[PDB]
Amino acid sequence: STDSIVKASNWRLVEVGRVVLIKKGQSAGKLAAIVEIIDQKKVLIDGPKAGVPRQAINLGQVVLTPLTFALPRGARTATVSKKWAAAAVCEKWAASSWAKKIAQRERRAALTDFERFQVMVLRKQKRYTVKKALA
Amino acid sequence: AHFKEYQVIGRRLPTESVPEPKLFRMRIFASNEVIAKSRYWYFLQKLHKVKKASGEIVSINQINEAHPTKVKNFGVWVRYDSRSGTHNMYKEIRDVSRVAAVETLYQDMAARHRARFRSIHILKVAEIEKTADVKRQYVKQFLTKDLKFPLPHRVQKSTKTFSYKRPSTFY
Amino acid sequence: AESHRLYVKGKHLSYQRSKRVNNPNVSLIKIEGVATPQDAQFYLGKRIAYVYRASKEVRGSKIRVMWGKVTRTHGNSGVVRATFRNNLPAKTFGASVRIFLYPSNI
Amino acid sequence: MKYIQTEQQIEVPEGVTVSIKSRIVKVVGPRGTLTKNLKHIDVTFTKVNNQLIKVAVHNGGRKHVAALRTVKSLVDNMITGVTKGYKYKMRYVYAHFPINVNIVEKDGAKFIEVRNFLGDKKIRNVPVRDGVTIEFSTNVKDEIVLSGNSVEDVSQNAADLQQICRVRNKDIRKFLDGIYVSHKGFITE
Amino acid sequence: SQPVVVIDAKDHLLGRLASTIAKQVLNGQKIVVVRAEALNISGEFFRNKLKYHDFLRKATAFNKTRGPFHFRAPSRILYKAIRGMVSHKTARGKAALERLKIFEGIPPPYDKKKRVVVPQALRVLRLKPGRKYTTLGKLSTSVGWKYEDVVAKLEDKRKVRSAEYYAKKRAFTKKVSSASAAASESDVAKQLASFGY
RNA sequence: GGCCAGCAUCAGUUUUGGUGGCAGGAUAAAUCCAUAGGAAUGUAGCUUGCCUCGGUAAGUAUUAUAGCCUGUG
RNA sequence: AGAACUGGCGAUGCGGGAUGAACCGAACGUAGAGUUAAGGUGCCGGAAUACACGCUCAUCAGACACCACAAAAGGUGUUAG
RNA sequence: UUUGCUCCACACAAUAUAGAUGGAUACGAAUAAGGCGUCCUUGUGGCGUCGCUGAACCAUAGCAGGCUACGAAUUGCAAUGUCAUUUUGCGUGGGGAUAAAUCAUUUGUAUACGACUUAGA
Repeated sequence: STDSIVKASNWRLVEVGRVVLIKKGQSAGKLAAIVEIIDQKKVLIDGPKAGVPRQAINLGQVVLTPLTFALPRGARTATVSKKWAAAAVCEKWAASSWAKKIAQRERRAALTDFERFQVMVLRKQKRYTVKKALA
Repeated sequence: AHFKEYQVIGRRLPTESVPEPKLFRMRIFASNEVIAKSRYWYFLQKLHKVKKASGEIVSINQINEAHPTKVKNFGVWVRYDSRSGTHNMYKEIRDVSRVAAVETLYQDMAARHRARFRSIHILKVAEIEKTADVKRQYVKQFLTKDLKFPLPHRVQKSTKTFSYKRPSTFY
Repeated sequence: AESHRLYVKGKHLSYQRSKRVNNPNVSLIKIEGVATPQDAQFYLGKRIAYVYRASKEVRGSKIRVMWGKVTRTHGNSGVVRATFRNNLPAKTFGASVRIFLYPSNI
Repeated sequence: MKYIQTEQQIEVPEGVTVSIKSRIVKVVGPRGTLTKNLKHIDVTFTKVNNQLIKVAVHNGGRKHVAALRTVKSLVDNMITGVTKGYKYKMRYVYAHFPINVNIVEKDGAKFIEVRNFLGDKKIRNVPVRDGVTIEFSTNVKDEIVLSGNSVEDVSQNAADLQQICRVRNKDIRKFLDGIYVSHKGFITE
Repeated sequence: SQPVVVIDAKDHLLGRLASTIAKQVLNGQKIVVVRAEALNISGEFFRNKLKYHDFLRKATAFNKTRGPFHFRAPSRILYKAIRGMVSHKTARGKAALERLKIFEGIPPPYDKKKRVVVPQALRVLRLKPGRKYTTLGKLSTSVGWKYEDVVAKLEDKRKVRSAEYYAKKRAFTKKVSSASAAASESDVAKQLASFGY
């Protein structure tokens, strides 16, 4: 019959191969990947290319990104690096709107007064065109 | 606490009648050498005729884990004293290290039985090798194939007290 | 053009105190944006002014100033301590002082 | 122990459409439609086929996974109601005084009225629910037939009769009168 | 940082909001809680009603016009909760509570203004999903507040008049976004994006 | 000529950060590298009802078109 | 009601226990800076709506020992064994 | 007896601040769900996109901020280096408005006294 409309939610579910973003710790902001599952609350991760060590971390210090890839349960560091390089994760991440906003925050924080002034004069010119255009 | 594992060798003090007595060994969980050496003389003084004064400690060595980046199923045989009577228990844990399994065993024991460190004796810790001797469901439910699950209700932390948009719990 | 200021606004919360006892020699300042003792360590030594009004014009002004400085931090949420020449009057609990940047280390 | 995943399956028949959004279920079928608001239970419905629907609960505790099967049974009743209907049969029983039963339409909604309940003079009136269709037997004369889609209303309007036609300040071992449910079937089957 | 702070009290927890307030309004912020009838409080309705009845039980025997004045409205319930967190028997506390204004519904001066949210008091974040909570409107109406059916007739009106404003502003927003997107490729903007902007 | 401030260089008491070198441990353990053995939450591959190039399944198979574990060094 | 040992109050303020002659910490010249005790850090109230593993939903929950009350007997209510 | 009163314009004089000196920047409902854009067979629709903090958005250069459309130095190495915001009085000039209450007397639907209720050119 007519398609039974059923929608509730589609999650970033935790599983092997999932990429995570660490938000608190020595390795915050640096990416990693889940290898296997310790328990309901915590997991272990390994980010070799990002410089992360093989850890065992709670799920409060991480964030589950959408992107993911496929690797076997319990994989080792050299295997993880291989599969990461294969699936090209650090380019699929940088292309997101999330990562663009992160880099934007970092840039905006790393700015100096001269550049802050440059931005003011660059925005004056921009809204000048926009406000000549929208009337 | 932040536990550690120690290897304590001890020796009743030598005499002319027996100037090479028997070395007894214990593999103890504790936060530091001091209380490790205290617990050694607590357990040895339950089994053999010796004390700190009538004995000495030969070697005390930290045991680090061989494969701390490996998930393991630690079976644990323990005994604890309750308010009325003394009992034994077996519990399985799924942590990567012996010491971490102990750290989370003391905790959930104190939760579910209100038993303190001063009541518990850890008899045996065994890394189970195969996924067929596990008998506890709260472990077996993580030994499934293609295990995946979500975290439905997310709560973002806040450094500011006033926020100008209702939050979303979507993950 | 609309802004001319070179200070950071903060609030005079209270005096240093125990429970049931206070030390008016020392006052507590909440600075804006600060949330930790680290990142408040920047504001140490910085001068503070409480600017108020009075009806008797002295030296050609109705506004009057009480100066002081920031001495050290407070526990885990970006509060600091201050010590003025003449301690503050306790009706300023919840009043805006202004922290300058005059002794600088940038 | 908090579980990981606990699921149930629901077999949707043909010609029955199950529109779900924000736990507001809406089942449409040949007989009618039925809506339900399950916004007090934390549950995920996910469709796999037009032929069946999966419902799921995570992290459990023998409370959520207890209410999950309840939700399953509710939806199954909702689906069999719009197809096979529900048909309740309630029989009269009197020792001496015949229970004169009739239907009426007061200023407001329709009501069902009964008289001579043990030689009384009180006129016991009950409001028919908004969904039921209530009729009297024809192969026999001492039977009332409730019918509808919502069993949750049909059985309730049945129980209202059995509650108002109760015996008071007498012994119930002896005094057996009123209206009593005999059968709880479906319309077609 | 704002001079005045307007707080939507919908899906907020009572004490967890009132502590935040009672500190901010003592530190010197003028705070305006609004839409207090939709506040929430943990625990079940019958439980909260029992507690309110235990509060009503307490009245000065020899003259009950001296004692605990049992205010039945939600604004005044929250005021009680805050006043218990404040030293109202002093000038500090009195001045502080003069910096507060609580309302049921959203009146004119605060309907055309921006409302904020305290996240360390929100039910959806603090409470476990599945726990029972309680609504202050239903509670007050159960204990003798006679103006629930009025703020409702006013809030839907406010909402209609607000949704039309949004319906206009959304079209203006898409027009401005389509006018500004025609300059994003320009050297004035790809020179800004080198600075994050 | 003195009183009130500011700065610098110093002294005493103290607090808070950044950072370098060296030693010890199972001369850390691990990771990583080579090798032997083995297994399954069983990978290619092989018999497999159709069906998406063996999708499915239940058997086979111990690295093969994924990998893992243990030990040794 | 009557004794033993030590400690204290009485003769003794101070921080804490909301309050208290006796409890905990600690014994006092006048002041400054620093650090701590016992106790505490949602707000009143100076200080983390800090971190972590778990239990509990109570139609008179529970919450700083002395302390200001609670038993026997029961509950497939739940958790673990 | 416009000697008096009211509001407006400014010349201001005085007093007090529970304390801004860039902006209080507007949908609603759900959170085991939503927003935004678009297409249509306008539905609890299809597709796409977003969130993971407002760390945003807007405004923002110019003698405390100018003349045209040159000057700012010697406040001399820092000392609020004043513009806010109500109230009040006075004067200038522009209009506008022309009363009640209480006591005393009286009533008794009232009453310890006050008070209440009534009547009186």
